Formats: sequence, C-alpha cells, structure tokens
Amino acid sequence: DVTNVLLKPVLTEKVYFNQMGETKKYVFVVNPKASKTRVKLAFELVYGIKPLKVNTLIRKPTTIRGGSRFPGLSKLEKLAVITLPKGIAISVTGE
Amino acid sequence: KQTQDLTKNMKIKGFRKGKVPPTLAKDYLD
Amino acid sequence: MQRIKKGDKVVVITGKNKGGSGIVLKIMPARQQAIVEGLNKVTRHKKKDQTTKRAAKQSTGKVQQEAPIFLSKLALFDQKAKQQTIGKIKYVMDPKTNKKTRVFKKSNNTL
Amino acid sequence: XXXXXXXXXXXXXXXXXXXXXXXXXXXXXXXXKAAD
Amino acid sequence: MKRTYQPSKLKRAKTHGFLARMATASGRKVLKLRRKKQRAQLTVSSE
Amino acid sequence: AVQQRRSSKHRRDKRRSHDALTAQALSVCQKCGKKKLFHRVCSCGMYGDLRVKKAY
Amino acid sequence: MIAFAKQFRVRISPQKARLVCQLIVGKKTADAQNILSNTPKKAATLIAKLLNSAIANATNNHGMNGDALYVFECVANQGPSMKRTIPRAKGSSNMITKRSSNLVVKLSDNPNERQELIKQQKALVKKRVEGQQKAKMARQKA
RNA sequence: GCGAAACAGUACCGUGAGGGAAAGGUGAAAAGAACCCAGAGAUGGGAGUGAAAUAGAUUCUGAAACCAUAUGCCUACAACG
RNA sequence: UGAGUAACGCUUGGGAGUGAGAAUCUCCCAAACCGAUUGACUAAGGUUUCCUGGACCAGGGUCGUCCUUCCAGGGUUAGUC
Ligand SMILES: [Mg+2]
Ligand SMILES: [Mg+2]
Ligand SMILES: [Mg+2]
Ligand SMILES: [Mg+2]
Ligand SMILES: [Mg+2]
Ligand SMILES: [Mg+2]
Ligand SMILES: [Mg+2]
Ligand SMILES: [Mg+2]
Ligand SMILES: [Mg+2]
Ligand SMILES: [Mg+2]
Ligand SMILES: [Mg+2]
Ligand SMILES: [Mg+2]
Ligand SMILES: [Mg+2]
Ligand SMILES: [Mg+2]
Ligand SMILES: [Mg+2]
Ligand SMILES: [Mg+2]
Ligand SMILES: [Mg+2]
Ligand SMILES: [Mg+2]
Ligand SMILES: [Mg+2]
Ligand SMILES: [Mg+2]
Ligand SMILES: [Mg+2]
Ligand SMILES: [Mg+2]
Ligand SMILES: [Mg+2]
Ligand SMILES: [Mg+2]
Ligand SMILES: [Zn+2]
Repeated sequence: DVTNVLLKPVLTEKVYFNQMGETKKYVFVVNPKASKTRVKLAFELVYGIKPLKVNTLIRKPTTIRGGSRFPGLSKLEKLAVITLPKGIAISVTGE
Repeated sequence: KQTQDLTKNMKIKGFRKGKVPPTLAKDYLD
Repeated sequence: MQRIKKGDKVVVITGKNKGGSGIVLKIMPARQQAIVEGLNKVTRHKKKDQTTKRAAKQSTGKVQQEAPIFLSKLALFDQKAKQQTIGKIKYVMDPKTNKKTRVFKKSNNTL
Repeated sequence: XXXXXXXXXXXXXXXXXXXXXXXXXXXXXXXXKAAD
Repeated sequence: MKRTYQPSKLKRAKTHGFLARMATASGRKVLKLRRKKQRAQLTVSSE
Repeated sequence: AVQQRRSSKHRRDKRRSHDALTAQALSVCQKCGKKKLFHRVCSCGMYGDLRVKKAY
Repeated sequence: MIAFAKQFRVRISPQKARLVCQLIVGKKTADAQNILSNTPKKAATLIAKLLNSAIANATNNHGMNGDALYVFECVANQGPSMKRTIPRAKGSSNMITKRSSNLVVKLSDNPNERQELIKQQKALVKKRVEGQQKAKMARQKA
C-alpha cells in the first residue's frame, strides 16, 4: 500500500535471459520483511498488471572488502521475480 | 559497425564482455 | 562579524609577497584560510589519468593555481581614502539600518 | 593508456602483516631414569 | 580422532545463548559484568 | 648434541672460506658472437656448424 | 665519480647474494655481463637487471664514456625481515625469518677512486683539527 | 600515563565463564616528484618543486648489539681467560 | 650462533601454446594409482570458500604467467523437497 517494498530493480544476465521469450520475468529488490502478497499488492497499485506468480530470494550477508584496513559486511537483500502474462511487457522506467 | 565498436570491453556493472546488450549500451556509460 | 569576507580587497603583510594585492574568491572559516588570486602560485606536477569521459583527455600540464593563506597574514585594503593605508577595522552598528558595518580605526572609512 | 584510479580506495600493494600468538603449550612426561 | 569441540548450532545456542543466560540469577550477573567490560560479543548469539 | 660454547664470528668465516664460487668457463659462438658456457648449444641453436634448433 | 643503482626488499638473501657479488666486483662491464648471464643461480638474473640499470644511468644521466666502467662495489646489505609461525610437533612452534637484502651496485671510470675517498676523509679530519687550532689562538687572545 | 593517544575491551585465545596486546611525529605549504633513461613492472638514476630530497610517503632526531666495504699494520712449525 | 644445517609431510614422460621470464600455467598424447573407492547424492558442520575476468604486495614449505589467496562483477526461484 505505502509502496516502500519496491526499492530498486536489478538488471543482470540471468534477469535479461528471463526478460525474453514470451512471458517476461522482472527481478526487483524488495523489503526483506515483505511477503509475497505484499509484493503482488505493490505491483498492483503501481503498475497495473497482475503477476502470474512471485518467487522470492534471500541473499545472506557475507564479508566484503576483506583484508582492507577496515573490513565490512554486506547488506541483506530480498529478491522478487515477477512474471507478467503472455504478450504483456511494461517498461520499468517511464510512467 | 558503431555498435560493434562500442561493445568491446567497457564492461557494464552487472555484465562481462561478449554478451553486451545489442541495444542497451548508452545508459550507464553515456 | 568577520574580519575578511568574499570579495573585499586584501593585501599580504608578511612572507615573500609584501604588498601583494589580490581579490579574495573564497573563505574557509574552519581552517582560517583565504584564497587570494595572483598570490602564492604553485604548480602541481599534473599526472595523466584516463578512466572517465572527461578523463579521456584531461589535458593538464603546468597549471598554476592559488594556495590558501592564513587569515592572520591578511590585511584589509582602503579605497575611499586618498592615501591608501593598512589598518584595523571596527564593528560599529549604525542605527540607520541597524546592520553591522566594518570601519577603519585610523580613518573614518566604511568597509 | 586508460591507466587510472578514480576510486577513493585503490591499491595493489595491500597492507597486511601476520602476527604470532606465541602458542607454546608444550609439556613433558616421566622417564625410566629414576635412581631410588 | 574426536577432539573436544564438535560444533552444533542447536547445542551452542541452547547452552550459551541469550535466552539461556536470561533465565537464572547467575546468568544475569554474568551479562551485567560483560556489559561492564563493554564486550562487543555479549553472548554467542551474535557472530 | 648442542653447542656448549658459542662460535665466534671469525671461526664462522674460517669455515665459510671454502664456500667461494667458481666462474664457469665461457666461449664465443662462431656465428653470433655472444658468450656461451663451454660445450653447450648457444641461444641461436648453433653448435659448431650444425643448425640444431630454430632461432630463439 | 661513482654511479650507482639500488634495490630495496630484494627477495634473495644477502648471504646467498654475497657469493654472487664477489664474482663481479672489480670486473669489466662486458665481461661482468657475460659472466653473470651464464651462472646457474637465482641471484644472477636480478643482479643483472640492477647492473644493466646502473650502466644505463651512468652513460645517460652522469655522462660517462662507457668503455671505462668497472664494478667498483656490489654489495647486499641486510634488509627487513618478516616473522611467521611454523607449526612444529607436539604443539610447539618456531619462528621462520624470511630474510631480505638491500642491493646496491656501484661502478666508476677512474681506477684510483679509493684515493679520493681517503682524500675526503683526510680533508674531513683536517677541518676538525683546524677548528681546534683556530679556537686555541682565540682562547689565548682573550 | 587508564588495559586502550590509532576504529581497544578491538585483533586474538577458550565450548563457556574468562584472559587480553602492539601500534603517534614528511614538509611552512603536497608544492607527493610532470618529463627522460634501464627494466615486464614495482623500482632505481637524472630532471623539477622545496631552504633542506641523505626532509620522498620505508616519511622528526637515529644509539648499540648485528651484517658488509676499504686506506694502514700483522698473520699459514703454531699450545693461546 | 647453531646454519645456509635438519627439513620441504605417499604420483611420471613428451609435444604445442601463452608469457619478459615455465620441471610447476593452458591444451593434447600417453603413464601410474583409486575403483565397497581418491567414484556419485546428501545430513551435520563450514559460511561465499560457488561462476566469470584480472593481479602476483602478502600466504602456497621450491617456482609460478597459477591458485580454495586478493580485486571487480555475478550466483541460491517451492501449494507438492
Ligand atoms: Mg523459497
Ligand atoms: Mg667478518
Ligand atoms: Mg663450507
Ligand atoms: Mg596439532
Ligand atoms: Mg631521491
Ligand atoms: Mg628517520
Ligand atoms: Mg711463520
Ligand atoms: Mg719444530
Ligand atoms: Mg707448555
Ligand atoms: Mg706466550
Ligand atoms: Mg636463538
Ligand atoms: Mg646462519
Ligand atoms: Mg653440522
Ligand atoms: Mg649433513
Ligand atoms: Mg637433507
Ligand atoms: Mg609433498
Ligand atoms: Mg615428485
Ligand atoms: Mg589398479
Ligand atoms: Mg568420496
Ligand atoms: Mg575468504
Ligand atoms: Mg574459479
Ligand atoms: Mg584468473
Ligand atoms: Mg613462492
Ligand atoms: Mg511447479
Ligand atoms: Zn650463436
């Protein structure tokens, strides 16, 4: 509802491999506390096309910048894979 | 031609060389 | 108020440059410095770096810029007086506009 | 060319130095050389 | 050979965890002292 | 067995007196001129008058 | 007129490097290069680079003839070490000291270069004695 | 001097309670060495800035033990706190 | 100092290539061991050690152009497990 559970879309080789061939699959990063239903609701209120299904990924924090004078940890990411129906392809940028 | 020249190296954030997008190479490195 | 502002004429009273006239372009209050144009010209040995659209050329040779100067070495320059001289300033408050204005103490010149 | 480093942190000779805890938890036992 | 320490998530958390320490007067005394020493790793719960 | 007395810095060098190195015998190639250690193929693969290996 | 070249933190040991440096001190340029290029030692393809750099900056920077260079002094001073813990048996441990050498090679064109060094030292000793003597008349003057 | 002048109750040790360090100083100002030479490069030698570069980032001063070089003298029938 | 001494902790030959540099890196051909296992799937534990590209300060008991090391980017999809 508040639509703070859609932080940033991410574009990688896996993402672009999916974003072709009839059904498109768009991968965003979402609030780690959000649920699948909240992700679908956010997509409903801000895009307008009902996802066919939603898959979720949790990327665990790991050590980064190892050996550097001050080492630091990573940030917890939850990934969401929206899949729109046949024949529909909306743009992530431009509204 | 020009798009062939602009696909060599110049690796984008999430990618490597070779499979550079055929149409999207003017956004990050503009 | 402040002794030195951005814009007023200033000279140097100590160092190699004596009677060094310039215009203050910018004031760092925290480090008590002041960049004055034409004085303390240093020439950094400009390397070559190419990692950006602008860095592809980044033509830099013997660029001479401005080094900051301690605010203590600076002294305000008089202009209204027929015989220009170096002096100290006050912080009188004129009731005409109720705004603080600097006035020299060896004369009666504002700012 | 194109040899540059515009990042705020960049170095090839990474600073590191190994330390020693002087772990010497050594002991010993008895013997067959006992003259009683 | 079988050394003394055989790791296990469940056993470690149930013996030296925060909830295990916050169940008796002795554990409360230990945590206050560890807070006095300003230990970054208060218990084994935090990595 | 372990030293009950320390060996000075002079006895050490007296023992090391026989550790000096020897200069290996060198000769001149008859087709390129560089010095090569004796009885061995030069850098050009030219031993005497015989083309041995392809040029470096 | 001594030209020189240096190398800090050379991986070779000074002990295992002095054996090679003693094979080139006092030797002519071409013969030293020829001798050092065919010696089967680790500290031979590193002293060669230092020697070559020294020749280059002697005939380019300081402007010397190039047909008069002889190895004046090639030495391997003791460099900083690094301490590591080698795990021994029965729980003990020892300290392995990877030792490093600071290499410096020096060549001259004049075969009498030691005389000038003794001369400067002689000049230095004399300046100390002259000051004492100059101080003594002044002490007597007052 | 508080264990801790630096990001110290940290790194690290132990299952745990607990135990527990070392490490400061370029230059007035980075003006941190463009350029040339050797090298694959780091780097070194010049050039340049600077009063000083043997103040060069290994950055106030730099002791001894220790390791090398050299002028001069002595030493291969010699029992040596 | 011991001392450049002991030790370097079970596995061969060649051809081609990269590279400034190759017994140690890549490919190929053999060769030798495992084969109720050095084969394959997982629990526990480990916690990115997984993939790509680059590097050879440090570590690899030698070497290294190479690494489970370092840098940058990426990788883990459940109504039925
Ligand atoms: Mg899931
Ligand atoms: Mg000696
Ligand atoms: Mg010997
Ligand atoms: Mg053991
Ligand atoms: Mg210098
Ligand atoms: Mg010093
Ligand atoms: Mg005699
Ligand atoms: Mg006799
Ligand atoms: Mg007697
Ligand atoms: Mg006697
Ligand atoms: Mg000892
Ligand atoms: Mg020794
Ligand atoms: Mg022995
Ligand atoms: Mg032996
Ligand atoms: Mg042996
Ligand atoms: Mg082995
Ligand atoms: Mg073998
Ligand atoms: Mg068999
Ligand atoms: Mg197996
Ligand atoms: Mg790691
Ligand atoms: Mg890999
Ligand atoms: Mg690689
Ligand atoms: Mg090695
Ligand atoms: Mg299904
Ligand atoms: Zn030849």
